Amino acid sequence: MIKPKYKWKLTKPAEYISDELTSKLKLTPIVKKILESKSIIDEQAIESIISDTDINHDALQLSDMTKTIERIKRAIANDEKILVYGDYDADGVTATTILVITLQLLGAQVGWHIPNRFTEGYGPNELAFRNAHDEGITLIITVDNGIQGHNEIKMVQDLGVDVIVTDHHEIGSTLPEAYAIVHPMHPSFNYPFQQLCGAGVAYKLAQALIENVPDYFKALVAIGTIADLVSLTDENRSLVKQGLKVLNDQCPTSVKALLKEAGYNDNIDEETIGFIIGPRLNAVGRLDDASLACELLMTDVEEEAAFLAEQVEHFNRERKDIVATITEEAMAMAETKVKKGDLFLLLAKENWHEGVLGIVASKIVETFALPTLILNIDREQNHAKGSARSIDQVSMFEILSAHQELIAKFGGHHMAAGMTMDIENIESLAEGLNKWMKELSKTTSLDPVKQVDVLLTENDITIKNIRDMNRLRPFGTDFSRPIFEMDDLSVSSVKAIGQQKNHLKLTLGESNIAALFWQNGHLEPELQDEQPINILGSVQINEWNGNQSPQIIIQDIAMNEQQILDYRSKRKSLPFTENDENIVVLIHPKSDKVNANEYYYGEEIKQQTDKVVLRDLPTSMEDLSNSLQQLQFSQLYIVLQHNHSIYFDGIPNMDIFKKCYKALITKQETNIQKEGMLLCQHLSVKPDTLKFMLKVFLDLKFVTQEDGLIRINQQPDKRSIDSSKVYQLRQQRMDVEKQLLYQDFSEIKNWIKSQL
Ligand SMILES: [Mg+2]
Repeated sequence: MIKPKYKWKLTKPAEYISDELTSKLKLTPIVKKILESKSIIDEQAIESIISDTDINHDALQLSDMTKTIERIKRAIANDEKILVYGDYDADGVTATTILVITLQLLGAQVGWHIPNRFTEGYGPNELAFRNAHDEGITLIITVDNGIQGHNEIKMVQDLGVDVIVTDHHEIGSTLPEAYAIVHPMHPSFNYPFQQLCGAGVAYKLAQALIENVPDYFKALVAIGTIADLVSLTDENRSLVKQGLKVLNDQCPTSVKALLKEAGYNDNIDEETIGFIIGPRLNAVGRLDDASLACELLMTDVEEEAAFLAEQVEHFNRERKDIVATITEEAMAMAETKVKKGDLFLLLAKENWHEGVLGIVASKIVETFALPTLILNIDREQNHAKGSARSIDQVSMFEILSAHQELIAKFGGHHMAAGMTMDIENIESLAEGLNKWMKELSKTTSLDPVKQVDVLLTENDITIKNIRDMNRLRPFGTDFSRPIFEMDDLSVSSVKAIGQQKNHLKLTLGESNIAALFWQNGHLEPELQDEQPINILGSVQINEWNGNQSPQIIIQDIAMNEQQILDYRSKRKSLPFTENDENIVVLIHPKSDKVNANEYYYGEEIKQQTDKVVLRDLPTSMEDLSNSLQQLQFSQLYIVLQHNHSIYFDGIPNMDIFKKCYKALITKQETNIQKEGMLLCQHLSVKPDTLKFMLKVFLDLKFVTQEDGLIRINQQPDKRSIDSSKVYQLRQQRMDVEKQLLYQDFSEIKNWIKSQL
């Protein structure tokens, strides 16, 4: 049986869209299912998402905005020399182009410099700032950098060179000493949308310096806003619909040349900006510097754009190869560590190119679902510089700050970070992170999760229904791309495609829906036999010879078969060791939790629960329901260890309880050792059941006891009619014995198939 890699959380929309609006707004079932799983139901929201009125807030409401506008205007008037300081991100290259063109249109002596990731690193560098002063630069406008360059800015500011900081990266407790700081998230000011990218901040500064901005600027903001992965809500959303509009209607010279090098000519949307255009502009600044990418974006002559688009695409080539090699070596090292049981993948080797290390780390976290540090051992500089990527259950900042004594310089956040340390401290640091992770392994679950937006049926996979979903685009952060679940799907056709037969081609269901699972062509032999499979994935339209067809890109795959096995008398024959980790053991309080697998009923196990063993008899059917209603398994093992039974002993009727109280009221104080047998006689009950009755009377505090001597509390609180917690426990215990221990497995299966 194929095992799911993730653990699937399907959103069950509590609210649904009116069947009137569904019709008033021509909402096909797929767009309707997506909207509802984002809970966007009211007419405003739906219109907001489908509408195109642009989102535009006075850029004058930005931090130090007017203060800045005039500082730039004056420099152009006094023939001052300008320098735009930028970054090698696609946001920084797109932001530089916008500002340089804006200043060129204002007739300014503008020049630009992008720091080298290796020779200079990110942000202001003393040498460059001094060099600019030496070149007569009087004003430096930074883009996607500066908010954390206090020292460098002050030095040059004291040299007489004003610095205007424009950034969107998290601000610190201290703001650098500079003429002006334009930041959407600045303490002293409040701007409607605070999730703008560097290009977005530049667009607003431009819209303020020049009233009407060239349309190229909108496309450039779109490229950077989708690459910096900023929130795709409010403003960012409109600029992308506009910038995606521009790239199709009036495609720029610079960008055209690029996609001609990739060989891409189909309609352009956010994924093109994500997977195709974005990653090419970064390649240059990850191997060589990105001035080329800026020069490509700045050029509108087909001849040079084409010559320059060649030099970029060459770098995209090499990044694929350099990443491919580093990963081959690192995937080999990671397999050993995880096989030895590491929980933090700290991989450190030599000749590892640093410009691609963050990339290599993302492939490692996706393949292993573990937080990873990827380091290059530079023995020519006795430093280990590298990158880190995280999982949600772990903050990369915290765990490094707790181990910061072994680290020389480390900066980043919860999901990612950059570090420089000593080659001799790596082996010491790995154990520390592993210790921190193996302690969190208790308080926290580390198994990968996937959020499922919609449960789609074969009757929704229509070309019309799938393109109408191209109406909710653009998709991205804060408006994530939908993930669909499809169950009870037959594996009609199965094939292994690719030179190395690594991709899997499949036909699904009775309607034979084409599906592809990349890098999983090794599962063909298992899916050859006709078998029903549940699937998670995205829906798109593949077009061949003018014929459009629905296609599903699978992300995860599970076998629909749910197996329930009777070991109700074969406990010692379980096919696994109690300490197997992959197996979850559902137990009840009477036993002490010895292993982490042992989780009590009702308690929320969050470890992947593909193989679940019901070791102890549930205290209640609903407690099992709770511990079952959270179950995603392929094989359930029902052992149900119990030491005694109550099925035949029975619960005394309520007429007998009063006939016990009768004896108690007659003497007030009684000793059960001498009076119990006579007591049990007139009650026509047994010794064990008398304890139960006295134990409910003591629970209801109707009586008190001391060394066998039972005493009456006279008038007690009228808590209930013998409806005590102890009385209830018995009711539930007899309930579980009748349905689970002393019933037929067939009907037990027909109940476990009722819950889940
Ligand atoms: Mg940025």
